[PDB]
Amino acid sequence: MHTAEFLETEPTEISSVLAGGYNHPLLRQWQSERQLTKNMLIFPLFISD
Amino acid sequence: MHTAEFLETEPTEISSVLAGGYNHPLLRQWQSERQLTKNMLIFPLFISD
Repeated sequence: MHTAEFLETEPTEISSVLAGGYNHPLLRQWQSERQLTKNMLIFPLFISD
Repeated sequence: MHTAEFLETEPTEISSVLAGGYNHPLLRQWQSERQLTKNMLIFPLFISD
């Protein structure tokens, strides 16, 4: 039988672990360096004669 | 009479003119690198036993 092979691993390095920063919906907002707001919006108008 | 003295001046240097960036209420918002939103707020709670 082909069976699922698991290699021997070393303890987790703290430097590898990023996941604590984005495991919740609010965190995915915290991770933004700038949030979209209404006043950032500029709407083009094409004015006819 | 003491009168108001005005020194002879040279034409404006373009490098001196910052004012075009903040002469309207919306611009003072444009000039912010980050705007305050509700989700940035964290409120402390002091829980009694």
